[PDB]
Amino acid sequence: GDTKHEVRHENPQDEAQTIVVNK
Amino acid sequence: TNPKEGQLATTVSVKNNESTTPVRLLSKDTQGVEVTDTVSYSDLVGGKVYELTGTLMQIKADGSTEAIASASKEVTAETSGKGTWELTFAPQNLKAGEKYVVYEVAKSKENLV
Repeated sequence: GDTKHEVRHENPQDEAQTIVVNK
Repeated sequence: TNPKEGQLATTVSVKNNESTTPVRLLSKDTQGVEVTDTVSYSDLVGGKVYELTGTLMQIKADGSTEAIASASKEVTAETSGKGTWELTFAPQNLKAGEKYVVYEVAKSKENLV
């Protein structure tokens, strides 16, 4: 091989990955 | 290894907050927040070492992001290629009425392609 194994999860709408601040 | 192989599922949590998907903070609970991100991974090359980088993004109303924090860790995939990693960000002051999202990238230490 000539390169690295790259797995990304970059979803700006993933609710599981989201913090919402009130006020 | 097939370059297309691999899945990361991520669940963000905040210390002493029970909410999830999404985490909800009162405006009063925004100073020095300890954000964890739980990385469920599958179809990684079993027993191989990865550079896991998480990025805490502020997501603006127009859908653009700005990175406010990042954490990187040398991890090892379970021999089955499925497992879990945890990542925690340095304490962060968050802003009232703002929305944040976590990205995750796993790169193998070795060249497996």
